[PDB]
Amino acid sequence: EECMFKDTRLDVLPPQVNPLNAILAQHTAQTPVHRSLEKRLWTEVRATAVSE
Amino acid sequence: LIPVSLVDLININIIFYILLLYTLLLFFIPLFLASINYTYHYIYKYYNYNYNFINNN
Repeated sequence: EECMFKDTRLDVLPPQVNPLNAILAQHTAQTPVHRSLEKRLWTEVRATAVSE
Repeated sequence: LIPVSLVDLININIIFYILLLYTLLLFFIPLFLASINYTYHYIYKYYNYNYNFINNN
């Protein structure tokens, strides 16, 4: 009843959770493993492309 | 007794009383509504959007 005469903003703060972790997790859960290794190949070939 | 009377049932004097009373009430409504609540002060003070940033690393 006396909520107006208090300051509980410290008792209730916004969480520091990154939703990107849940997004990449759902992405890995949807993708297979051979595509992950393919993406490692895409990155390696992109590195050689930037090199040349 | 005096108030036991059919004349006092539709008394025009009391009807004028009611008329003037509620005309003045209608005139002064916008001053009766002029009380302040402190709820939007609370909402401004306590509403805190998520200020954390995204960091993939």
